[PDB]
Amino acid sequence: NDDLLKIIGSGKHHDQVSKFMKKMFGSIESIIFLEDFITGVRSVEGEVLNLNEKIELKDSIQAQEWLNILDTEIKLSVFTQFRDCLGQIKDGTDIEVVVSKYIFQAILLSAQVMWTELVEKCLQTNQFSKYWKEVDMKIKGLLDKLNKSSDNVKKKIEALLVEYLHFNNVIGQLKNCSTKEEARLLWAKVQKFYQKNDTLDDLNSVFISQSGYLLQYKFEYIGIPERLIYTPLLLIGFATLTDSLHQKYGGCFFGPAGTGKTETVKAFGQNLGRVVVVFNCDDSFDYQVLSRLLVGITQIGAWGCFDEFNRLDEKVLSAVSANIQQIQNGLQVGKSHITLLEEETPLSPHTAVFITLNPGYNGRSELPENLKKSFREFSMKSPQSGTIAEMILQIMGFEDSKSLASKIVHFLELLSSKCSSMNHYHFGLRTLKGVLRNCSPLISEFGEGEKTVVESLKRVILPSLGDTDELVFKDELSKIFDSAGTPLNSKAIVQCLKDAGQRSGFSMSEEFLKKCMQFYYMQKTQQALILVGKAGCGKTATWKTVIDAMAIFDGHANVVYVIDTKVLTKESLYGSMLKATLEWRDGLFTSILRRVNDDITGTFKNSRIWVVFDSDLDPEYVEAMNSVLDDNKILTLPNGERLPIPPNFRILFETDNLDHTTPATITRCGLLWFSTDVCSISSKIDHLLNKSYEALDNKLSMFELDKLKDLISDSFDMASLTNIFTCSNDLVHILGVRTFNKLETAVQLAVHLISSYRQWFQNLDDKSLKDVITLLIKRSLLYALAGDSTGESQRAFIQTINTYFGHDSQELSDYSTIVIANDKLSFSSFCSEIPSVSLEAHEVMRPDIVIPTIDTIKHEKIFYDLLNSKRGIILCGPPGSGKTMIMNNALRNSSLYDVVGINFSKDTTTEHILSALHRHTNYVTTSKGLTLLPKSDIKNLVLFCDEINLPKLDKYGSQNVVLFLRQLMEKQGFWKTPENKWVTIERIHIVGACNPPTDPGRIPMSERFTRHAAILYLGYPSGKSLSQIYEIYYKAIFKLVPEFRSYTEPFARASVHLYNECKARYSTGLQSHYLFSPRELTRLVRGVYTAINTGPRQTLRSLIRLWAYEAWRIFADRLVGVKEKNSFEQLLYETVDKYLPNQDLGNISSTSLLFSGLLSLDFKEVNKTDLVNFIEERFKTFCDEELEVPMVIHESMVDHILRIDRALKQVQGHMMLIGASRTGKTILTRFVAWLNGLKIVQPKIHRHSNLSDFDMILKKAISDCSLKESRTCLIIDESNILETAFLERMNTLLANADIPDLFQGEEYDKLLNNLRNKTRSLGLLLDTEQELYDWFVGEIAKNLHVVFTICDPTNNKSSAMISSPALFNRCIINWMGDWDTKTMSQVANNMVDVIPMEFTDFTIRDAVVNI
Amino acid sequence: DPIISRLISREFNHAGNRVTVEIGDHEVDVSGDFKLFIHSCDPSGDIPIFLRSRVRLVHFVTNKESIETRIFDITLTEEN
Amino acid sequence: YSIIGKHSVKIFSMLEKFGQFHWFYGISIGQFLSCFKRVFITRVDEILWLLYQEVYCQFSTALDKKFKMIMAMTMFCLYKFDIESEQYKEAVLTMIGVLSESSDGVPKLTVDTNNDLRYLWDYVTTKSYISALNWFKNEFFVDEWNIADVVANSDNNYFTMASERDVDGTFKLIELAKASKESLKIIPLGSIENLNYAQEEISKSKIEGGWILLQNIQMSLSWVKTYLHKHVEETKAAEEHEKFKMFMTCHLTGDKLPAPLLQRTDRFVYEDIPGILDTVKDLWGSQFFTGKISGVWSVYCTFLLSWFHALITARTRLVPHGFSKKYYFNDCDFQFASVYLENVLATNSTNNIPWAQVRDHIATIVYGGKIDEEKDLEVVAKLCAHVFCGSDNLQIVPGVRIPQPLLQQSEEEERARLTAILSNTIEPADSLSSWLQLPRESILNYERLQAKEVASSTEQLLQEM
Ligand SMILES: Nc1ncnc2c1ncn2[C@@H]1O[C@H](COP(=O)(O)OP(=O)(O)OP(=O)(O)O)[C@@H](O)[C@H]1O
Ligand SMILES: Nc1ncnc2c1ncn2[C@@H]1O[C@H](COP(=O)(O)OP(=O)(O)O)[C@@H](O)[C@H]1O
Ligand SMILES: Nc1ncnc2c1ncn2[C@@H]1O[C@H](COP(=O)(O)OP(=O)(O)O)[C@@H](O)[C@H]1O
Ligand SMILES: [Mg+2]
Repeated sequence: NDDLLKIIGSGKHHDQVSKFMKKMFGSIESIIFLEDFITGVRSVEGEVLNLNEKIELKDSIQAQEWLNILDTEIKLSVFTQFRDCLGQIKDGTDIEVVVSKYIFQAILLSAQVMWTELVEKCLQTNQFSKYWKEVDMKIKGLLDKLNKSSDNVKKKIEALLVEYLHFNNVIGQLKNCSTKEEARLLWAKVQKFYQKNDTLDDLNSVFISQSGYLLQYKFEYIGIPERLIYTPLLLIGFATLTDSLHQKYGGCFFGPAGTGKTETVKAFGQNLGRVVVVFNCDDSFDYQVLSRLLVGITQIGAWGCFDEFNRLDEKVLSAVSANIQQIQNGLQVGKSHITLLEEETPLSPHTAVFITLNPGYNGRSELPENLKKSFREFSMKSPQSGTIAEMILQIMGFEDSKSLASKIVHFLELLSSKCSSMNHYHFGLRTLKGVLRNCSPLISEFGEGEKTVVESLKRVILPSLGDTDELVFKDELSKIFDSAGTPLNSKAIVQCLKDAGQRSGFSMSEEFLKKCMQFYYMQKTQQALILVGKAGCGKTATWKTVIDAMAIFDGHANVVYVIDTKVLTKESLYGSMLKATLEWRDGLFTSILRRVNDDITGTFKNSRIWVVFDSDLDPEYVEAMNSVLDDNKILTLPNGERLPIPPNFRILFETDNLDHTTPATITRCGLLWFSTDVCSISSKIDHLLNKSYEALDNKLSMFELDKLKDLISDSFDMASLTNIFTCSNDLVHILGVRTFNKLETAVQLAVHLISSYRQWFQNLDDKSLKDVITLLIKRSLLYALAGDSTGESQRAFIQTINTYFGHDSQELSDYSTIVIANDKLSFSSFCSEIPSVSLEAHEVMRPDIVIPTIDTIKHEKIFYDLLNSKRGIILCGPPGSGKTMIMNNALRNSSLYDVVGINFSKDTTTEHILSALHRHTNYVTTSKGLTLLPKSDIKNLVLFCDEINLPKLDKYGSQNVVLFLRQLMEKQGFWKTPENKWVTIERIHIVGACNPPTDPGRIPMSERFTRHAAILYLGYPSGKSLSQIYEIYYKAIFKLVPEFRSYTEPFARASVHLYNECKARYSTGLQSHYLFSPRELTRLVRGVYTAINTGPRQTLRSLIRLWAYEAWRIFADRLVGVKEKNSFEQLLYETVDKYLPNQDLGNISSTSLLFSGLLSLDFKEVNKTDLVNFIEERFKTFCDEELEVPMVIHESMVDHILRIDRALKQVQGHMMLIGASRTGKTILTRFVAWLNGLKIVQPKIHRHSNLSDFDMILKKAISDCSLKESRTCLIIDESNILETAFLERMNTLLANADIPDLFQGEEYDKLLNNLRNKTRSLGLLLDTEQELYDWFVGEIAKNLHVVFTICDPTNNKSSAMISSPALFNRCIINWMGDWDTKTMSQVANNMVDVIPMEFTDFTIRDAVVNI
Repeated sequence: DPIISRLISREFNHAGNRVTVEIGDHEVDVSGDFKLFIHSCDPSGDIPIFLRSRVRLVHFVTNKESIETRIFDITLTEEN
Repeated sequence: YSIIGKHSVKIFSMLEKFGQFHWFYGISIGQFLSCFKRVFITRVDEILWLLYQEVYCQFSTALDKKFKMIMAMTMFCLYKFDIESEQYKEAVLTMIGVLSESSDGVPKLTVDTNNDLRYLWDYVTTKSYISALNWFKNEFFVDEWNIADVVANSDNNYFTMASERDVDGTFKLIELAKASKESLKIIPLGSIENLNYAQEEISKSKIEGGWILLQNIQMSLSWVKTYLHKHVEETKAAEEHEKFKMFMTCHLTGDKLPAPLLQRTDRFVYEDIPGILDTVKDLWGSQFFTGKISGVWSVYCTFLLSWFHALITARTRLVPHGFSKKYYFNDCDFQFASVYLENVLATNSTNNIPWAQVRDHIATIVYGGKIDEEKDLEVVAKLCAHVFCGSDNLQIVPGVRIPQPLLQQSEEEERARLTAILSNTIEPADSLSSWLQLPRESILNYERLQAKEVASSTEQLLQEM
């Protein structure tokens, strides 16, 4: 309708219609005028057709009328140009003459008719040889004419070459036949184009024979479309299509995509002078448009092909399928008018319908039942390769195309049979199409010979082979064809490569030069390159080295864009369009093209542009740019453009695996398989040392540097390290990284430790100097090979180091230290010296408190040494092992570094990282790195990313958040996600903590990221250091009860024994939440203090019960069932008897010891009867005031109320309740909250709740807690966590004390403003932006209380709650999972308290309850 | 949806004459003439644990076990 | 009755599970009860066995030959496991385990103890499979119902027979009507005219009382869910209407019918497979109804095709050993081949030698069109090699020799002569190996596999209850 209306409206003008013709014709693009007259038309291909009669145009003419004349004349014009040409060649005129003056369609048809007639007669005579050479000459004639041609007519010659090759091929096959019968079989199968010189109706004069059947050429213009190369298989498709059509049946071929079933339908139409309309089905395609199109086809008598029919929706597909039957049933019968879409429309018998059927998930799709008896199904197969090889060789400039095609196929076939079975190996025809395509530029250098074939083989086949198969290639290449001894461009490139590496730092190894050479030779031909290998192969070195070497050799500048593919979304990278305003915004990959295409203001024309994708590559991303990888060399927008890419513009891909990618994607690109690392262990260190020396040159004098480099050279030789690196493998490596990728970690540490003691190197003894060096080198070499080891392994590796280093050289000790005087020169090595800490009662629990041990100082030192190197640190180990504390305290002490904690969860986004950072970081446009992201204050920043092996990965399996950090560690900046440019981060450091990846929940991380990190395995300590540590903790808290100062050590020893036993008795083998750590101890130690600091003077009997209650709440509340719960009761008994032997104890079961501050002004042990009665007076009240709910108060409930009470009382109160269903876990929480004076917030979520809604519910409860000082209790149920994100928000609220995402940007400024109002109100000004938010956070931490109610932890959704580390660690876990038999009887009693019943046999009430 | 939830668990906020219940946000008056029933078709579809526990679960399904009961009636009409 | 009762659930549970596997294999509880009621019009022991017999006789008809046999083996284990000894149970399970490839061992031999069971082991040990599979049916001692018998017993006006694409019971139904109650009305569901005429002839025939058939409903299905779904549900007055019977034809392999509609209507699986020679005779048979339009020499080619088609279709059944997968060749494929044959005689000389491109076109376009596996494509070809090239005497099958048109050149003589060669031949015992060139060894391998399928599925079904 729309386009139709424009044509009728634009009639006055006429000229405006040309745009719409391209659609309603398919062949033509625009119409040519003299304005009064139509001189001709042009095809979409570029070809100009002139009409016989130029159609005159006037005011009193309809669009209808004039266009209808055009259609008639356009077909007549084709007959004219056909007979004109055919007659010419009959009168022996050379085809080179004809080309220049006749449209391709016409000359094509003429050739076919004359060819066919000349071969028809050749079958009688058998004069094949003489016609053959004659045609072979026309072939060469057309080939040399192509090289001297205008690009437009260059298409016409090439299109005709498709045909003339087919001509000679058929004659050749005919020459070869054993007999005349053999020749007449072959001929029947071919498409024979005949003419009637007997009858009139000339548009009906040309007809075609195949397989005994005829098909009248309809005259319609086709333009000059790229013609399908003739294969036997092609002819067979043509043969079935004619056999179907002859009986008035539809053609249908099913087969794999990329078999060109529609191409065939297209081609077979063209061969008979028809433009077949292709319906690409299901591509947002309306039924109403197709119902239109169908009527159009049945009237115009056109050919319709349904391109991948299968992909249509059941509703559509029924409707379409039914319609098609009408048409095919109408034709089969020949009914003049047929009814479809409930309308009587007439049917041309020229009409035909074709259905291509791509396979579904099951296998090959099917026709609906109705269509089965109306169509004829055929199986498209890829062509046997030999045949396509020969033709492709023939077009380019043959030499002997027959033998090259034999030889190429045999070789590729032989490779497959002889090489190893490797995943990325393809010796499929795609590969020979590629070897052949690569050949064209190659011919330009050498010849149309086998030798150019040979070079193409080794250009494509070799770079993708791995060393074993690399000789299989050489052996069978020389076996099949031996071409040339030496290569051109052998010296000149090589010196341009070596000079680039000498400057880069690199060593020219056999392999680095090889893989450098393989690359150089590929960029030439291939525009897209793939580099695959082990992480740290040298791939970024090889390409960065070759690229650099070409600016020396050609003189052409390079402009490199390294993009981590998978850090950004497809929208962020390719082009994202926004729902409502449909605003087209650039993205990342398209915006950097616009510099080259749209605005080459500087030199981009003489420059080389290279766009590298470092990250793991997947289908979804390559599919969005498949068009650039195609012969097209153009980028297709999701909406609104194709952007052309120049020959300058190369795409690289560096990656570690290919498992995800398609063989189709590979064979468009050039693959460079890195079989091994480019260069020697030594050679790596060599480069690395020098690179490290350079850092120092900007903070160290030449005299200092010259002397320090002299030291390094004579302290360590390669012969030593060789065995040390060998022995490194004979060791158990947690978070394993290969030996080679450990080297940067070694040398960087070694250089830093030596440059540390540089002043002491001026005066010190030359024997003694060597020993200082050797010790630091022995140390740095240890942590870089064995730092991620057990340390039980480290100790054993220390001796391994000592062994292989020179015998005289200073040996390494477990706690080895170097000692020097502060103000006066001294030397000597003495070890293991520890400060003594005194802290008071209140100091006992503090977010920043660490008791120095033999190991705390040992760890803090090494961790800090790595930062000075500025290497990323990965701390691996179990929970409570002190990764967080060791890291935090080493840095909260120093003025240099400033810490920011980011806590990672199962699904963390890369913007979460950025939002958290936005409070502590400041964008400034300094000319040094364009945009920079340094820290908001002048001194260094450290991002501590906790649980780095927790975030999940793409459906393919790639964690972007990890790759983002990898980007930061390797690249040093990153691409801005919305604004789309490069920001280089200044002085920001990455440190991460993680659990072993053998632990459940844990995700394995990419060696491409972990290669940049020094890895430190921290375990648990001693069971004897722990006892020492918490003694000092009891010492501190017993400053409140000095009368029991004697009792601090047996208390600390008891606490640790209970720990050791619980951890051993109740492990993750029994229950997943059975996870104990020194965190519990510190909870117990503090839990004891709190009862003391707010309790009556404590007797020895009090204190042990006070300790016992805390031990119960910290270790046993989480325990399930009764067998384990009773086990702990006896354990607690067993422990007191071994460490605190007294006769004053009572019943130590949790039921009998009840501690509360609800009755008492102090936290004191209260009476069972006193408590029950206090609850009963308060529950009435809570029943009346709040929600009206009847319950029975029973022994368990009182015990449970106190559990929640202690939880909701602590500053940071997190408790998760596991209560099955009906236990009342939700009611008791509401009650204890109401007793403590907490506002009960319970997210009113529902089926139709968004994340934003829950965001709201959180945000409010947060804002009321700081800006209104609310003291709210937030009850979150398993039902409340609707999506995964909801729970992720809950984590951020626990592991950190704020949700950074909620308050960002403007909402940050509004909060920032409101915050200053309340801060002033309370009576303090806070100076910096950081100082105000730190109060806001600290206020949340003490006013917000999150209580979780999950019913079945067996459920996979409720599993995720417990799983989440943030929730599990910062919560008090409690178990209400079942009702005890005693509590069942107790409840039942109070319910049968009303007595309808009368005395019975036997108690009566007691008996009923027992049943 | 979660919101009905207070209507399922018998929770209410008392007045002299009026009895109110919280749904989503709005507090609405409960009649006393009001009755509630929940209907489902497929035992394949799982109802949330909160509901399942406060709700009186009743199966109106003609089972395989239905055949056992119905065959004895048919046997005994033809036997005694 | 609990003892009776417990058996009937495991029975119904088994029949129920067939419906999970395949859509056409439904059973309702009322079907089971109506069946159990029939059983009436140590007494508890007899009534039990009367059930298992009656269940077999009624519900067997609506399953295909594979499921008939799985139901037999399973039902036999459901009965004899409860009734007979535990000595029995492991002996028969050990034998079902040899028939499946689960295990192979020799059962309990007790002279005179068990003879029926000793007789089964003889079948399994003789590697004779189909006989061992049937033993479970026979052991029920029931006279197994013909579609006819089903129809006579049934008093419903509706029927749906599904069938494999290999056959159509359209012609069974013709002889079923003609032998009693006449009134045969075939209604093709093709295009809008057919559906439109169809729904007219439906409403009129029920009042009239004539039989009606709705050929190949699956294809016209969108209409079924709209018109037939309402129409058959509404027509409880069809019970009130004159003795009339409507039939519907399905294909098991193919689009799924609505369960509610299917359950309303009685179900049969036409499993009835014709001989090679009989299909030759059925093919050649119709070709005389045309009159005379083609010359004498063509009649020969048409006879050749009749053999060829009857040989490929027979080979279709035997997979894997035969064709790689199940391929279906139609009357449409015969038509396109005959079309090309008339044409090659119309375009060529009466010299016999046009034969080379007759092979290619028949083996690569006409029949090889569907075929996708190269392995199978060579089979079609090697058969065209045999059927199509040949001088004077062909010997299509070992008995029969096909002689080329005689100098007399009579087309009426030749029809009579080529019909005579059919009437003289008797299709041998071992036809599937002797006539389809493939060896006997392969046939047995096929026999073994279908044994394996029934024995596996029964093991699985027993453990499941
Ligand atoms: N010729 C050479 N001599 C010495 N060292 C070399 C040589 N070539 C490469 N290297 C070392 O190998 C490293 C090359 O790193 P590169 O980024 O190329 O590897 P990669 O496989 O791309 O790693 P990733 O995949 O993680 O980015 C350099 O750090 C360098 O120390
Ligand atoms: N040597 C120590 N000095 C002080 N506290 C310690 C020590 N060892 C363990 N802890 C306690 O254990 C907890 C350490 O847990 P953390 O390091 O956060 O676990 P992880 O790092 O495994 O996540 C702290 O709360 C602290 O009280
Ligand atoms: N001590 C008790 N006395 C009486 N009823 C109880 C008791 N504990 C739980 N219930 C019943 O079980 C249900 C659970 O209430 P709730 O407090 O929400 O626990 P949950 O969160 O486990 O459902 C309530 O409807 C209540 O009737
Ligand atoms: Mg890199």
